[PDB]
Amino acid sequence: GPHSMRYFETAVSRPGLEEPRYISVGYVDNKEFVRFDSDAENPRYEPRAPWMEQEGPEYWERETQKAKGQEQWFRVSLRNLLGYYNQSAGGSHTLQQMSGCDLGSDWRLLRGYLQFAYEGRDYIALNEDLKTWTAADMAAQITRRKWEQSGAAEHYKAYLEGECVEWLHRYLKNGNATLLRTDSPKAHVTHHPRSKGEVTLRCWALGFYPADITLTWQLNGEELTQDMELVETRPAGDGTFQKWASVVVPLGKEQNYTCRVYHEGLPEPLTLRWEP
Amino acid sequence: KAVYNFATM
Amino acid sequence: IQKTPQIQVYSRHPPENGKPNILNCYVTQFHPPHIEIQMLKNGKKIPKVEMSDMSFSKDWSFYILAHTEFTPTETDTYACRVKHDSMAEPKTVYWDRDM
Repeated sequence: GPHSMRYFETAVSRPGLEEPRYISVGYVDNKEFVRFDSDAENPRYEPRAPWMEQEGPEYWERETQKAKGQEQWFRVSLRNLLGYYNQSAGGSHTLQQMSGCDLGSDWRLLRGYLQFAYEGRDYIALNEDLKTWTAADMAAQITRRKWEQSGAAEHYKAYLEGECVEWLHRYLKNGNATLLRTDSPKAHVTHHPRSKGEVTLRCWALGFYPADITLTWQLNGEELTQDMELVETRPAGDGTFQKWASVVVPLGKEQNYTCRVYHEGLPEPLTLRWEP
Repeated sequence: KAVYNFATM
Repeated sequence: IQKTPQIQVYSRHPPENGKPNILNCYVTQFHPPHIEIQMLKNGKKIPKVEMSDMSFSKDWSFYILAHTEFTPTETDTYACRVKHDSMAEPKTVYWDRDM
């Protein structure tokens, strides 16, 4: 029973637009719970799960001012980065940030996170020690030296060990019914004839949460990389997820094939096969 | 509770 | 630099002809975040398509879920058409009820 919190932040500059659009999204255990967007009429952080309406107006006023601060920080940084990469006016650019904490099932901090990307690529990141920085790009070295000289790492470390953990604990108590549960996958196999003397067996899994899942096919023993087709896990749109995996099989010898579904809601892996 | 950033890039 | 969108088109519920349902178009793994997504019935734009908010994955790439109400039939065909700077031309994928 581990836990996590993240804020995913994005600022996008576009050619003629006056100034960048800034979006921040907060997540508790990988579920969205707050959101700010500078394109709204009255830009404010907003609840995105029912359990967050417990928070009084001082919570929302403070987080909103923080967001407006972040917006200005991303605006100046975008400007600085344009100069660092000798990019000219008239293009589109992106600055992103992930930050947050992971807790063990004892609710102790497992790991802190602080990373940035520019144009969708690693720019700079705080290492797991919460003291040193990784920056690959020559242009990013300028930021690394600046942040090393100002003691930025100490500032982010205090947030990640302090507030991030403290307020995550408070959120986990407040939403203890909503995001404790999981939905087990319900699975079935469909049959689909094809090119003479062969058929595809499609193993479906439906209605599961969270998204993490594995579907394997077995020829009475070993797995199958031998053209096992599959799809990426996809949202149903109602909070659950879907996935399938398939394998080409001789017609008649289809009961030598078994599909297994591995999901954290299951008491044990499901085993399954085609049934007329 | 969201982070607030330190020095700009 | 550009990451090309991966697209899946599928229904929320098991498809049954004549039964209201929701058609999804899940667009993932793209950069930059500007993108046009249309869902199509028989070649033609479906007018009131719901669009989730811009999000991104831990690899930094963006993703979106477009969806709409629909009632599948034997004869109508559905699809999703994505325009993005990573592609010279739009990409269409067709709803297949068995996938």
